Amino acid sequence: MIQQESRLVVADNSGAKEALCIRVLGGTRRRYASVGDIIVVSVKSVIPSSDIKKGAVSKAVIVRTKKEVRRPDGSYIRFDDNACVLLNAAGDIRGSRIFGPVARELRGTNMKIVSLAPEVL
Amino acid sequence: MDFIKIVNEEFKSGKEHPKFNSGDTITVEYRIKEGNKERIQKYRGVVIRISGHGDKKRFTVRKISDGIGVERIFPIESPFIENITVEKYGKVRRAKLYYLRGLTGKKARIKERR
Amino acid sequence: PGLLGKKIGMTSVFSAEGKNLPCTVIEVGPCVVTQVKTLEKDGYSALQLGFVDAKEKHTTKPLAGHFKKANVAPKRHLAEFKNFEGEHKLGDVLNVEFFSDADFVDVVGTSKGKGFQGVVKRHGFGGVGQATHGQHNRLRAPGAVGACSYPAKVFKGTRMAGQMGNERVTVQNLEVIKVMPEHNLLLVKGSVPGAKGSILLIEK
Amino acid sequence: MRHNKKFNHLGRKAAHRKAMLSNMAASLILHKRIFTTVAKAKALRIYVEPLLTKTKEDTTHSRRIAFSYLQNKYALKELFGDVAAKIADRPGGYTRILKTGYRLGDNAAMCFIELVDYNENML
Amino acid sequence: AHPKRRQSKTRTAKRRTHDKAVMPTLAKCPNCGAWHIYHTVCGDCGYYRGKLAIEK
RNA sequence: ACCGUGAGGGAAAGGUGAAAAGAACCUCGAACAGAGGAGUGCAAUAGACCCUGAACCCGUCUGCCUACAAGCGGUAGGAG
RNA sequence: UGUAGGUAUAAGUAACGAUAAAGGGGGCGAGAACCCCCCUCGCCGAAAGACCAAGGAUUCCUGAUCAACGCUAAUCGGAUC
RNA sequence: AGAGAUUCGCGGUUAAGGAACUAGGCAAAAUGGUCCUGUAACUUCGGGAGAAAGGACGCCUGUCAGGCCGCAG
RNA sequence: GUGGUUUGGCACCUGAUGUCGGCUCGUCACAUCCUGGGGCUGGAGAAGGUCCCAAGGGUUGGGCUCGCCCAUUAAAGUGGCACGCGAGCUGGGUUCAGAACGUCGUGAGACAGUUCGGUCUCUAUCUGUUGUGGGCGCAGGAAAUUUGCGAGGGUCUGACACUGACCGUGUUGGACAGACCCCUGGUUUACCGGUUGUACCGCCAGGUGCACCGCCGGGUAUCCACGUCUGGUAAGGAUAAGUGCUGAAAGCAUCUAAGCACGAAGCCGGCCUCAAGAUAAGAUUUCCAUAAAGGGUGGUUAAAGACUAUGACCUUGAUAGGCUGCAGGUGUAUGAUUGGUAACAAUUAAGCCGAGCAGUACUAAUAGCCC
Ligand SMILES: [K+]
Ligand SMILES: [K+]
Ligand SMILES: [K+]
Ligand SMILES: [K+]
Ligand SMILES: [K+]
Ligand SMILES: [K+]
Ligand SMILES: [K+]
Ligand SMILES: [K+]
Ligand SMILES: [K+]
Ligand SMILES: [K+]
Ligand SMILES: [K+]
Ligand SMILES: [K+]
Ligand SMILES: [Mg+2]
Ligand SMILES: [Mg+2]
Ligand SMILES: [Mg+2]
Ligand SMILES: [Mg+2]
Ligand SMILES: [Mg+2]
Ligand SMILES: [Mg+2]
Ligand SMILES: [Mg+2]
Ligand SMILES: [Mg+2]
Ligand SMILES: [Mg+2]
Ligand SMILES: [Mg+2]
Ligand SMILES: [Mg+2]
Ligand SMILES: [Mg+2]
Ligand SMILES: [Mg+2]
Ligand SMILES: [Mg+2]
Ligand SMILES: [Mg+2]
Ligand SMILES: [Mg+2]
Ligand SMILES: [Mg+2]
Ligand SMILES: [Mg+2]
Ligand SMILES: [Mg+2]
Ligand SMILES: [Mg+2]
Ligand SMILES: [Mg+2]
Ligand SMILES: [Mg+2]
Ligand SMILES: [Mg+2]
Ligand SMILES: [Mg+2]
Ligand SMILES: [Mg+2]
Ligand SMILES: [Mg+2]
Ligand SMILES: [Mg+2]
Ligand SMILES: [Mg+2]
Ligand SMILES: [Mg+2]
Ligand SMILES: [Mg+2]
Ligand SMILES: [Mg+2]
Ligand code: NA
Ligand SMILES: [Zn+2]
Repeated sequence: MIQQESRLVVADNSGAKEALCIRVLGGTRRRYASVGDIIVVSVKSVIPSSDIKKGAVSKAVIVRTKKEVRRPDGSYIRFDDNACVLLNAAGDIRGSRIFGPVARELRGTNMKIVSLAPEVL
Repeated sequence: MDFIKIVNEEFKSGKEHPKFNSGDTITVEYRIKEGNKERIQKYRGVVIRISGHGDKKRFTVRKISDGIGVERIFPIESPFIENITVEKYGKVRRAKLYYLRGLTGKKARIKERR
Repeated sequence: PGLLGKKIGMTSVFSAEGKNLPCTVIEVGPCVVTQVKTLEKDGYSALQLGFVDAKEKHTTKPLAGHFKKANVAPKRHLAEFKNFEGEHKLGDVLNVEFFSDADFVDVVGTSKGKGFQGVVKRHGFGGVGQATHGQHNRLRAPGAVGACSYPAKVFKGTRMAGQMGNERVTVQNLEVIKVMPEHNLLLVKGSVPGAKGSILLIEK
Repeated sequence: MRHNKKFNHLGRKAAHRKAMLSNMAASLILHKRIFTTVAKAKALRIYVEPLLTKTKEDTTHSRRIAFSYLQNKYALKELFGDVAAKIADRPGGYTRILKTGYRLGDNAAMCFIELVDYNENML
Repeated sequence: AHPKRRQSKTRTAKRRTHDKAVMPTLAKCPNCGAWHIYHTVCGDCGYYRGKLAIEK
């Protein structure tokens, strides 16, 4: 459950470390974003000598969330942090690596390229 | 008569499983659908909570992958559970181990029973 | 058309393709035809049905005579239904096999009663101001109820505090999961209004 | 709402209510019949009969568990002696409540609660 | 907050229409022969439902 | 009297009966609390707050009207 | 927006003045939630315990009384004699 | 004395988020004890300073070491 | 020419008609922001421009204080209602007493100015509105099941795929609303456990009181949303703007005057709830006076409830409690063996609770009195 002014961990190898959620996309008065949802973010901190600069506005897709998520098979999954991966203008990954696990929900949302992660759960 | 009990018996699903408690370390084999070829995935971790009534119970298993804690809630009656194995028995002093979230490394260990 | 029924409770089942479903169990039970109404005598066509067997200790003499005319044992709950696809005589039995071919049903019941409730719970009013920042005593207050001296009145239909719940509610298009004629049981997907033990009308 | 909430608060805080119920239980055990308001007696009937059921197992454990409710040595002695001897072989329903009238000062509905085995005219 | 007019005697009496004193529920003692409150111990003789309850 | 530290300010309140002859005694009631009698007296609905005993205001009884009806409440018609 | 006295209306309504708390058994009595005795419970305890002074002026003790006073009743009282 | 509607007074807990509230972090939350380390710019050389920032804390046994219990000393 | 929403003119109402913006709650209009239907185009398609018909429903969150900016959305419309709404809120702004700067004045002081600080009273009588009862009537007395004169609600919309498109197609979300607690998540001063200080039960053990429920960890039923199901949809009929057929007046023409086809989220319906005090008081079945024909008062109570009202049961009774078993909460009590020098650990196996379910007359539910 991510909303405006939430803070997320950036889970790729682009220089961004943390992001602040500006907007949840996909409708008037849409409050919460879950795994697989597209959001607009602002970059809050970067590692030294990074491609993207601190303060840039980008798009991202949520890959980990602390609030538990229900699957149609009656099971649930939750993580210890809220983490997202940055996207360029076209909608491709800005980076080359993914750190930590990724929800299995990312498969149907045209993020099979994200699904090349250390573990899909 | 017991209509709810009759309904539960009529729709009973899943398989028998070995006894386990909170604090035990288990491995669950879960059937997943990777496009078309159905696969089996292994999830190993510590049971931190069991709740529910009878055969409609749910149990929560916690593991740590890449320094990120993951929790999964499974129904006991789930037809997607192929097998449950109890790797080790843990000794604890409470029903729900919610204190394990704020722990890592050797501070999150659980003493084995025997 | 339809029958009477009693809500038992809720459970969860797994469908054939491994989907967890929340189910409501309804004891539909045998309903007997207590009266037949006609266009030529009443002004419309309907079947009156009685549901739960009653002893003579709890049946008034007018009701007892009404049942004796139809040659049935006294019942506790009666209700009318319309548009039956067939002919049904006085004093005959209908069971939950009536719903065997049905895919979706409508359930009519009486919701649980909340008593007197304020505008926040009854109507989702936002509340006046914040919990702090100068709040005195209007945290759960309605606010303004009118527009000064030009109407100089409160309009009819203004949303206010009052009794909430304990009223007739319909839920439509509940999918039927299973029919058990050996136990007079009907399984539907979802929730029906009312508490356990309340009487329902199940429409095909 | 109070749907399926099954004890009377009796216009008191929790500690005061528990202390009053314990005192009333001790008074009923010592003097086999006491006079009180109807609502208090109906609460006491809920409170005190599981305490009398504990005397069907004369053990140190049951004595200590009963003392946890009572905290009264004389009440405990009388209860595990003569009261227990009298209420052996009765499967519950050890008490009886009979209404009597109203008080002058507040028009409170009055009654008395007694142990059924110490009244002789009521068989 | 304030009455614009004083109320007339008629208006006051119309409101007081529903002020009444409740009649007690009295039963007769078939044996003793006196009045007592129904579902209550008859205080004259101490009997209740044919059995002695309060011993004088 | 009361009010004010003080200088000071500053009320309300008359009438049994000619004569106390001011009601022994009885009944209800825990009690004169009060009343109903008896007795005194021209009179007690003169009984102690007592001559006379108005209005506003408050009751009971009797007669007529009144639960499909809408504004200064009356006025002029008019059945029962 | 006149003065004194009496009586209304709002109305059997607001309120009965710290959320430290009460329960039972006996006594007296025409009458008891509240008065007296006993048991249990709770509150204060650098006080809400014990003293000096200012100020008050019989409120102190006992017997009768429950009209008025006591924000209820009272057989009780710092109330009346 | 009952009863345990709305609403108000005084309090308690709260998933995910964490000032997005608001004129304003108002109110609340948080910090907080003893001992040991270690403390910047600036300065009127006294200060700033308890700056900041870290660590230990229960019970048992033995001349600080070993052991034991709990989510938490 | 229209309007009265800007700046004005007039001075007719006012022993107080008492305040800008924001919040809350709305309601109305259309001069239409989006969605729906059309005429024209200097309209090839694709989007655009302009005009007509149309007001049903919708019409975001922030950094700043009319307007600018950031990110979205189908869209982020314009106005009226004492510039809607302070006996509903706030008090940032504004009329007050303190103080300071600039400017003006000899001075007291003043200002198209600026700046820091600065009490928002009232127990709802009538009417209005939301709920809920008593009486009588219909009706000689009743128990039920109903028809619907009418009233209210509901009506939103995106993306994608197949055939730079017409049309047709399906697969799915966002928001909003209703119900519900199997699931997830909250509460849970019922309940269970750990632990600090202190007091008491000679001592100890075991408890208990108090310290915010002392603190801490859990937590069933109930109540809930952050959860789960369900819904909005088409157009049945008459139509608006427009498109046509046959056709005189006016031998030609003409969508029209007699006629006939279509054609909108708009109107009346379908759907949901209320509804015969609808005094036009409707209909159908059955029973009719006294015991339990119908009730009242009463009792045991409830998933019903402010009081009422309503539901179940009242002894040939499972209504509530207790009792006996379970589902379940908590987590291994007291003691005894067993090891340790101890703090402690293992077995015996737990104990306590059980608002839920099942069984059982032990307790309480007296047909007494009144229509
Ligand atoms: K008006
Ligand atoms: K209980
Ligand atoms: K005279
Ligand atoms: K004279
Ligand atoms: K007079
Ligand atoms: K007249
Ligand atoms: K005046
Ligand atoms: K005395
Ligand atoms: K205004
Ligand atoms: K309608
Ligand atoms: K539940
Ligand atoms: K619960
Ligand atoms: Mg209710
Ligand atoms: Mg709020
Ligand atoms: Mg204030
Ligand atoms: Mg307040
Ligand atoms: Mg209370
Ligand atoms: Mg306490
Ligand atoms: Mg009244
Ligand atoms: Mg007297
Ligand atoms: Mg005279
Ligand atoms: Mg006179
Ligand atoms: Mg009429
Ligand atoms: Mg009439
Ligand atoms: Mg005046
Ligand atoms: Mg009033
Ligand atoms: Mg006052
Ligand atoms: Mg009051
Ligand atoms: Mg002196
Ligand atoms: Mg004295
Ligand atoms: Mg008095
Ligand atoms: Mg004295
Ligand atoms: Mg929270
Ligand atoms: Mg949290
Ligand atoms: Mg802000
Ligand atoms: Mg804001
Ligand atoms: Mg502060
Ligand atoms: Mg003039
Ligand atoms: Mg005036
Ligand atoms: Mg106003
Ligand atoms: Mg000044
Ligand atoms: Mg200040
Ligand atoms: Mg849960
Ligand atoms: Na139970
Ligand atoms: Zn008798």
